[PDB]
Amino acid sequence: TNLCPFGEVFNATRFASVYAWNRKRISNCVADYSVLYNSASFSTFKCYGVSPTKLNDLCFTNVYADSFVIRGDEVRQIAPGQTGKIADYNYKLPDDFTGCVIAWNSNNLDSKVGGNYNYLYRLFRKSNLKPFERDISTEIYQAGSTPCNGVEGFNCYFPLQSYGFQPTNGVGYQPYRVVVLSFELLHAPATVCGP
Amino acid sequence: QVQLVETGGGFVQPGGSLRLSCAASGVTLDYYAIGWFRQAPGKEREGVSCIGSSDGRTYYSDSVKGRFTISRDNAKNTVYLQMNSLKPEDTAVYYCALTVGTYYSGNYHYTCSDDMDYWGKGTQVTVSS
Ligand SMILES: *[C@@H]1O[C@H](CO)[C@@H](O)[C@H](O)[C@H]1NC(C)=O
Repeated sequence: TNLCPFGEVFNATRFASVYAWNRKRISNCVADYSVLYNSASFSTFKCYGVSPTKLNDLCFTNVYADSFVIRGDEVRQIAPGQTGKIADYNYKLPDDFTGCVIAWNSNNLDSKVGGNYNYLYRLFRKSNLKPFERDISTEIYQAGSTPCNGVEGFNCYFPLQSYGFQPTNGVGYQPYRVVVLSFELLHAPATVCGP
Repeated sequence: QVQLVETGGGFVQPGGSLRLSCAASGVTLDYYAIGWFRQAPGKEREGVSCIGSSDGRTYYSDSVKGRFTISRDNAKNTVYLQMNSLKPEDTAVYYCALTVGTYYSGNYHYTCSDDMDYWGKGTQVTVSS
């Protein structure tokens, strides 16, 4: 109870892009995750570290929600402890990461007949990023050895590019909204529990 | 159901003129970047040129030497490339591929990289003395 703000992140009209995901903090309220677990709107829900029925009994101090939108094939790919193309440049999962992702299809919610979309993600980067790190700089990446004096074009390729989703696209290209819930425990009294 | 076809294969002594035509069918994207990639047996893959369909700006390497002329027929949705001054190192199979554009802060930028979504059956060009 206590008016837990779970109706502001999971179900909202607009979500931020994957490269700049929306970060929210939940604490100081008691919630019942049984209703959320028994929902058919979620495409998949499975992870480690806690049982679905044990969520109410265990008490956690902080909850961090990271909401974004990814492709259909990227939902299965993202997982802790594995190296991937999208996981090495935009979102990295720690080995001891507590929590997991929830993905749902929103093709009807977000679809256009044709054109470029406002969502951006990076294809090239200098190196791997630290886990749970957000990058906002959109500077060009010097792919070629020879410098171009910072001029857009060859050997100074722009990393960010759009999705281009289509309603007629395959199941792997469907727009999937993903929210990552992470449970954080610190040297503070627990604030989130169950009834 | 995007389909790509490449035509214009020809064999002739160095110093002639060559023409390549890329035709795309079933394209559901209003704006896209169309690029030519050449590959030869025994050497890796590298891009030579690619153009955007928003107004027609082009991105090219240092080996163009100004001899590559690229035109975009919007009515037929065709890419026509003409070149002269045949170079022995340019003999390879050419593939034309289109990728989705990039929108950022009201500006149009095209990402023209190695990774590609679609592919088509390119054409072989071999020139030797
Ligand atoms: C928003 O979506 C959630 C599913 O997570 C659902 O429980 C809730 O009723 C929805 N809100 C409205 C106003 O439809």
